[PDB]
Amino acid sequence: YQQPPVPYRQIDDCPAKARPQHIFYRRFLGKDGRRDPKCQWKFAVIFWGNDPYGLKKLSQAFQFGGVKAGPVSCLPHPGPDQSPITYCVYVYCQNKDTSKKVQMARLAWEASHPLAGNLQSSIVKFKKPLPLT
Amino acid sequence: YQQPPVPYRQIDDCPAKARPQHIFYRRFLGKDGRRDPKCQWKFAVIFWGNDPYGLKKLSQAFQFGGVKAGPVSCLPHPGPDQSPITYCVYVYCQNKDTSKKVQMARLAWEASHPLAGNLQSSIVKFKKPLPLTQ
Ligand SMILES: [Cl-]
Ligand SMILES: [Cl-]
Ligand SMILES: [Cl-]
Repeated sequence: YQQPPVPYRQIDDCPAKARPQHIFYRRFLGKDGRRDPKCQWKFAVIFWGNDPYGLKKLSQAFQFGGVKAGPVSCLPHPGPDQSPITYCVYVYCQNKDTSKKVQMARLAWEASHPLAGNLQSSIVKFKKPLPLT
Repeated sequence: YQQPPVPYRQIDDCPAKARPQHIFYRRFLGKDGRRDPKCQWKFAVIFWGNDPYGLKKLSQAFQFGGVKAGPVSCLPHPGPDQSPITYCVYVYCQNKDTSKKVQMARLAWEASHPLAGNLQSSIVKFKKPLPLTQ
């Protein structure tokens, strides 16, 4: 079964391929990236595309105190037959504002690097808080 | 990389372990289990627990026209060190009403089978629609 990505206590623990995107995010996010005990995890950003490799680096990059990305997952088949897999990554946050910021953080990264894929995305809102405390 | 659950054209195509739960969901959901082109995929139910095998059965059980579950995924480690894994499964719906019905569909199953694990769940709302059309 799938395992959650290994959390980084420091910068050097992140894989080399996802490191520059990670560094970009740590600086981009700033304070928002830090952990807030007062806020509940009821918000997330869903990223989806056809390339799991790119979503993997996004997943590996988004490992912070206030931003934690789940592993690479996928959406169910849209049709009655198996289709080309649409992969996806849920990037969980503590507040709605951080979710919007993460969404743009990717947009900033995509505009900076044309090699990166044009990921589709959406803000996610949960009714109950998730066990990430 | 992870793969999405297989879609069924008929009940006999559903995996054997998930068949008893699938047939129950097909009846309970009834008309709500069917697909609506007019509706957009902006809603979901996230189930989570410690047992991936139960969630895998749930995942395989929920495969309908208007209700489709993703594979067995998981939530990230809460702390800097590794802790016992919290597995999860998103069940995608077309409306909030159906998502509530799916949520209680499992609760009905849990009430129907005390052997089944007690899965924590929450309704999900997406700002932008998801590509599960046509
Ligand atoms: Cl990329
Ligand atoms: Cl959005
Ligand atoms: Cl809920």
